[PDB]
Amino acid sequence: GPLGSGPSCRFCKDDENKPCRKCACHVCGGREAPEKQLLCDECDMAFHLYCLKPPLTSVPPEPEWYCPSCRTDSRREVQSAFPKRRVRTLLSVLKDPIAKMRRLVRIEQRQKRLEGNEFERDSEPF
Ligand SMILES: [Zn+2]
Ligand SMILES: [Zn+2]
Ligand SMILES: [Zn+2]
Repeated sequence: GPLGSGPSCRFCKDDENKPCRKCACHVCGGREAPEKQLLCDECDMAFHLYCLKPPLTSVPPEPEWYCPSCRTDSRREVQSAFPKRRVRTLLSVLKDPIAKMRRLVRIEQRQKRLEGNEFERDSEPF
């Protein structure tokens, strides 16, 4: 059967007016509540509080959060005992048109340049 076409994003290229796994929820590939999704700290990808995890329905109080694969893949060894900040969320990013476009262009370029690195990987783009 035929494939979809339209104005294309640069990490999923499906449609800029539609939700994706990297534009919206990485776990359902959609958007419904843009005020109940978490962001990784390595990928900055969205994750519904009710798609990403079965137990809790609310965002943690801690200083950093990465996707459940990244958090299992030894990126940090332990939970934090000091509240330096709270984790990143769409209720913060998606609730601002600049934080939206910054996470969608600025972050997408951060990872997409690393996927085809022109120099050593410690290039400090952020
Ligand atoms: Zn996309
Ligand atoms: Zn979802
Ligand atoms: Zn991640």
